[PDB]
Amino acid sequence: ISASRKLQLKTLMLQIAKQELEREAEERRGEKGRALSTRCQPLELAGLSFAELQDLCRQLHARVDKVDEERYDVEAKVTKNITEIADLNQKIFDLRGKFKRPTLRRVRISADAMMQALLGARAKETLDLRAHL
Amino acid sequence: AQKDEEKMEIQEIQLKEAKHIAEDADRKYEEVARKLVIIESDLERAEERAELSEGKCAELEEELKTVTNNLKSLEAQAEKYS
Amino acid sequence: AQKDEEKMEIQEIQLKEAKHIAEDADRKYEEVARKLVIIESDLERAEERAELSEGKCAELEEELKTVTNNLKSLEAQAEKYS
Amino acid sequence: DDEETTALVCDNGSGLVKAGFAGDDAPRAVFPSIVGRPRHQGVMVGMGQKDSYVGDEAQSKRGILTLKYPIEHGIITNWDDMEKIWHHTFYNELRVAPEEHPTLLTEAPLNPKANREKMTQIMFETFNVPAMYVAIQAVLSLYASGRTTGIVLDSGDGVTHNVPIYEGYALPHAIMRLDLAGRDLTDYLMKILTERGYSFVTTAEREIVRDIKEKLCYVALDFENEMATAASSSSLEKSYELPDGQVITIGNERFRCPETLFQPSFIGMESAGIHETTYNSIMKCDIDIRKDLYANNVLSGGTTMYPGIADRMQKEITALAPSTMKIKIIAPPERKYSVWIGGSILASLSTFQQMWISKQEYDEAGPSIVHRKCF
Amino acid sequence: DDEETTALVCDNGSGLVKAGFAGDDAPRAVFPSIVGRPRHQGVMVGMGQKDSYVGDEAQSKRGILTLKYPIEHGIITNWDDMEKIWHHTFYNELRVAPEEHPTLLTEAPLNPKANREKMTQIMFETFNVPAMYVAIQAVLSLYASGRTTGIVLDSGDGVTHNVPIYEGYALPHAIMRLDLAGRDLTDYLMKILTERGYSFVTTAEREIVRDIKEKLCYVALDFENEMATAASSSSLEKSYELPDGQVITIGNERFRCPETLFQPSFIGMESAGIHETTYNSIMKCDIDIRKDLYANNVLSGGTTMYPGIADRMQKEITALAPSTMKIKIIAPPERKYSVWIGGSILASLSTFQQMWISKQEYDEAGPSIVHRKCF
Amino acid sequence: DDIYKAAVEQLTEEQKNEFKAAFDIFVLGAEDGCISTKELGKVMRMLGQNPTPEELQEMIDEVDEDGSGTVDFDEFLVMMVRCMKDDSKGKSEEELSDLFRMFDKNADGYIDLEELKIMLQATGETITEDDIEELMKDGDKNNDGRIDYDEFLEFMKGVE
Amino acid sequence: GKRQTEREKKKKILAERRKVLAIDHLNEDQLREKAKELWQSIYNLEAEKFDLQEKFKQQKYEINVLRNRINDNQ
Repeated sequence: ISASRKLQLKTLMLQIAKQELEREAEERRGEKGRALSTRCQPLELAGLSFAELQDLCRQLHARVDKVDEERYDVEAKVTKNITEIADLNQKIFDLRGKFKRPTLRRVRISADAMMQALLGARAKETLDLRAHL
Repeated sequence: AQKDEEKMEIQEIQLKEAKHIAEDADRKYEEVARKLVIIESDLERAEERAELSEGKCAELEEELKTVTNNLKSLEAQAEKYS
Repeated sequence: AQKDEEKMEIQEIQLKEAKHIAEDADRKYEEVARKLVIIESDLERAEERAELSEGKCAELEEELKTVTNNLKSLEAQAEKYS
Repeated sequence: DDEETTALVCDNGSGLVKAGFAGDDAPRAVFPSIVGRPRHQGVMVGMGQKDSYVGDEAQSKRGILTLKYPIEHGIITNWDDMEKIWHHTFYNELRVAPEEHPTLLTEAPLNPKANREKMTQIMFETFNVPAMYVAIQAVLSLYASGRTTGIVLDSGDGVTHNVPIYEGYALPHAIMRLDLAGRDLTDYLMKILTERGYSFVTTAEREIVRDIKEKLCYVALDFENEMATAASSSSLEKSYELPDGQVITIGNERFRCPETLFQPSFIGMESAGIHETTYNSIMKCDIDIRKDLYANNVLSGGTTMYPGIADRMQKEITALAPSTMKIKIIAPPERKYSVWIGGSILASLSTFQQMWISKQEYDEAGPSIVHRKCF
Repeated sequence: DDEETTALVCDNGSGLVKAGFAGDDAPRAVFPSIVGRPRHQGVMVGMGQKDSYVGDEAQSKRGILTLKYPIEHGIITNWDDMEKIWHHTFYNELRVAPEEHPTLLTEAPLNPKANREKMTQIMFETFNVPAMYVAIQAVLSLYASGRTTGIVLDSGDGVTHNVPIYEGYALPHAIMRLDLAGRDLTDYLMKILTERGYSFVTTAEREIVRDIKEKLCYVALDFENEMATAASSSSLEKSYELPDGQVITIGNERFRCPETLFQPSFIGMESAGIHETTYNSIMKCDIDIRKDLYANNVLSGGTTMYPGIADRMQKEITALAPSTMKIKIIAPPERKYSVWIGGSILASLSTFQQMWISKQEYDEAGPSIVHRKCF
Repeated sequence: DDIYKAAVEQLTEEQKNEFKAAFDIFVLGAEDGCISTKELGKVMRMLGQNPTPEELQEMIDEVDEDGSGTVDFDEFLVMMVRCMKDDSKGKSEEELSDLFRMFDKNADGYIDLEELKIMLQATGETITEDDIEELMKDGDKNNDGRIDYDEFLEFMKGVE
Repeated sequence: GKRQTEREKKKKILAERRKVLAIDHLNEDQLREKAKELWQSIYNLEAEKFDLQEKFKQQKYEINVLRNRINDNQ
C-alpha cells in the first residue's frame, strides 16, 4: 500500500476544501446582496407631497416594528440554539475526556533513568565505611 | 590489589543481575507468544463462524420475503371469499 | 593484583555485553506488547460482530416461523371456504 | 497548566510502600515497609549506629535486626512505626516537604474507621499537608485498566478484596473481603519447607522464604495431576542458592504454596478460594449486569503475579459459571503497580480537583470529616 | 418535503411512546416510557453520569436504575416525569422544535378532566406548540382499519376500553372501560412464575418478565383441555435464556398468564372478561345496528397480539351471540401501531385542518377550552 | 518532495553539530564513501524516542529516490528531525468543522463511499483501484459503512 | 412564565426599541433626508436579519451534528 500518496491526497483535498469554502462564501455574499435588493426595494420621492411623506414615514415605522419583532424572535431562537450548542459541546467534551484522559501520562520518564543510583549509593557506603581507616 | 578485588565483586553482582534480566525476558516473551497464538487462532475461528451466520441470515431474509408475498395472496383470496 | 586487574577488565567487557543484551530484550518486549494489544482489539471486534449476526439470524428465523404458520392456517381456511 | 502544584500519590499498602508524583507511569520509590530495631549489644564505639533502620536500609542490615511490619492486615497496628515510615517516605525517598503537596492515600475496603481517622489526623497535624484524600484500593486498579465496569480482585500482600463495579456505580453490598494474602502464603511456604529439612524461624529468614516464593512458586493448572507428576518424575525440582551457599531443592512445594489461594483449608481457613468468592461476589449483583462482570474480570495486586494464575482462575470460573457466558480475565503485565498507576490517573484529573479534603474543612469538623461527603 | 407545515402525531400511550410525522406508515421513534434515577452511590469521577435516563437509554442501564412509569392507568400520576418524557421525544428522538409543528395527542376514554387540561396547558405553555388536538384512542384505531362502523376493543398496556361506533356516530352510553391490561398480566405472570422457583422482584426484572410474556405466552383456544394436556405430556414446556444464562422452563404458565383477560377473577378483579364486556357493549346499542357491530368487531392495541386470541374471542362471542348473526373479528397484522396509523390519517385530512385548538383560542378561554366545541 | 527540505531548513548548525556527532558513529571508516542507511535503525534511537518501525522503513525508502542507499547529511538531517514533532498547526478545529460541513454537501451528517469518492474525483487526482478500499479502511474506523465526525477528525488530525 | 412573563418581556423590548416619533412637523428637505436615512436603517436591519437567519441555519445543522455525535455512543 502507499502512505505518502495518502498525505498528498489529504493536502490536495484540504486545499480544494478551502477553495470551496471561499467560493461558497462569495456565493453567499452575492445572494445576500441579491435578496437584500429583493426585499428592500429602492424608492425616490423627488418633488413629493407632505401627506405622501407622512404615509411613507408611517409605513416605514410599521416596517420597523415588524423587522424588530422578527429580529427579536430570531435572536431569542439563536440564543437558545447557542445554549444548546454549548451544552452539547460540554457533554461531548465530557465523553471524550472520560474516554481519553486516562490514556495520557508520562511513560517511563525516570524509570529508565535508574541506572546505578542505588548501586552507586551501595558502593559509596562501603567506601565511606572504609574511609574511617 | 584490594581495590581491584572490590571492583571484581561489583562486576560479579552486575553479571548476575544481567543473567537474571535475560531469564525473565525470555519467560515473559514465551508467555506472550502463547497468548498471541491462541488469540490469533480464536480470532480466525470467530470471523469464520460470524460470516457463516451472516450468510444464513441473508437466506432467511429471502425466505421471509417469499412468505410475505404468499400471505398477501391468501389474504386477498379470503377477503374476496367473504 | 595483576591477575585481579585482568579479571576486572574481563568482567567489564562482559558487563557491557550484558547491558546490550538487556536493551535488546527490552525492545523486543515493547514490540510484542504492541502486537498483542492490536490482536486483542481485533478479537473484541470479531466477537461483537459475531454476536450481532447471531442475534439477527435468530430474530429473522422466528419471524419466518410465525408468518409461515399463519399462511398455512389461512390456506386451510381458503379450502374450507371453497 | 501553570500555577499550582503536583500531588503526592502515596500508597501505604502492606509489604511494599509505593509512592511518586501524580502524572507519571511508575512509582518513584518502592521499598519494603519494615522498621527494625537492632537486637544485639554493639561494641564498636562511634560507628554511628542508629536506633531504627526503616525501608530498604533494613533489608541490607537484616542480619542483626528484628524486622516488624507496622501493617498487619490492611489495618495499622503500630502507629509510631507507621509515622516513621511516612516520614522516611516523604523526606528521604522523595525529598519533598509535605507542606506544599496534596496527598492521596489508599485504604482497603471494610477497614475500621479509627484507622482512617487516625491516618487523616496524622497527615494533617504532624506532616501538615495542604489537603489529603483517601480512596479505595480497588477503584484505582479499575482506573488503571481504562475500563469503567468490571469486578476487580485485588489480592495484595495483606488482604484480598473483590469489589464489583458497574458503569461507575459501585455495589456496596457485594464486596467480599478475605484476609488470605501473600503474607499467609509466605508463612505456609515456610511451614511446608520443614518437610525437607530446611528450617527458617528468624524474622529475617522470612524475607528469604519470601524470595523463594517469588522466584520459584507457580500456580498449577490442575492440582491433582501436578501432585501425581511431581511424585513420579523429577522434572519439577528447581534449586535455589541461599544467601550463604548450601543450595536447596524445592519439589512439589512449588505449586502447593500458592494453591492455598484456591483452597484456604490448607492454612485452616474456612472460607472458599479466590476462585469462588469472585463468583459469589458476582451472583450477589443484579441479574442484568452479570454478563458484563463475567466478561471484564480484572486482576490486580502483587500476589496475582504467579505464573499460570490467569488460566487456573479462568478454568475455575468457567466451571462454575453458566456455559453460555464468556469468561475473560484481564491480567495486565503491570499488575503490581496497577493501583498506583490508577491513583496517578485519578489525581491528575481536573474533575477530581475539588474533592480534596481542604485543611480548613478539617479544622471545622475534626478528623471525622473523612466519613462525610468528602469520602 | 419542504415548505408547508407537517403535524406531529404523538401518542403517549402507557408503556411505549409512539411518535412520528403525519402522513407516514409507521411511527418514527418507538421507545418505552420509563424514567429511572440511579440508586447506588457512584465512585468514578468525571464519568458524565446524568441524574435521570429516560426512554430507550434506561432500558440498557437498567441494572443500576429504578425505572418508574409516569403513566399508571391511562391517567398521568407524575407530571414532571411526563414533561421530561415529552421533552425527550420532541428534541432527541425527532429533533424538531415544537414551536413550528401542530401536535395530536391521544387519550383514553372516560379519563379525568384534570389530566387532559394539564396536558393541554403543558403543551401550550412549556413547549409552546402552535396548536394541539386531543383525540380518543379508539376512533383512530377505527380510522386505520378503513371502516366507518364497528366496535373496537383497544386493549393497550394501561387500560382496555371498548368503544362502539356506527356510521361515524359514536355511542357515548355504550363505552365499557376496564382497567385490566398488559401491565396487570405482567404482574400476574411474575406472580405465578414463583411456583417453579424463579423469583423476580426488582423493578428492573419486571422488564425481563415482560419479555418472557411477549415471547412465550399464548392464548389457549380451550382452557380446560390445555390445562389437562399440559399436566400429562411435556410438549408445551418452552425454555428461555435469562440475560445471564440459567435457562428457565415455562410449563402451563404459558397460557395461564393471558387467560386472565377472559377470566379477571384470577387477579381478583370482579368484572367479566374481554369476551363478555364486548357483548355487553353491543347489547347496550340500539336493536338495529347490532348486526353491523357483530360483523365488524375490530381488535387493536398491543395486548391483542397474543398468538391465538382472534380465534378464542370469536368462539366466545359466537357462544354468547344469537346463532344467526355472523361474528367476524378484524385483526390486522399492524395491530400495535393501529392507533398511530389512524392518527396519521386523521392529521393528514383536509376536512380536519380547522379543528385544531389554535393558541389564540386558548389564550381567550384558558385550558378549559378542550372540553368545549374543539373537543 | 523538497517540502520537508524546507521544513528542516529551520534547524541550523545549532542542531547540525549534534547530528554530525551522532552520525560520526555511522561513518566508522573502512568504506568507499557510499554511506548506507544500515545504522539508522539504532541511530534514530540516539536519544531514545523512536516512531513506528513501518514509519522508519517509509523514511528509509522515500528519501534517496535514486535508491543509492546513500544517506546525505541533508536527508539524514530531515529524517532524524522528523522524529521530533513537526505539524503545521493542523488548520483549526472550528475550521476543520467548517471543512467537514463543506464535505457533507449531502447534509446527511455522514460521508459514504460515493460521496468522498466523487469529492476526490473532482480534484482530478489519479486514483488506483487498489485505492478507494484503502480510503474506506482509512475512514470506516467504526466499520459502519459511513464517515462520522470522529472518523474525519482523527482522519485529518494534525495534517497540514 | 411564557403566559405573562414572555409577553410582557417582548412588549417591553418593543417599547424600548422604539426611538422618538415626531418628524413630519418640520421642513420638507430635512424630512426627506431623514426618510432616506431611515430607509437605509431599515435596509441594514433587514440585511442583519438575513445574516441571523443564515447563522441560525448553520447552528441548526451543527446541533443536528451534535445530536448525531451524542447518539453514536451506543
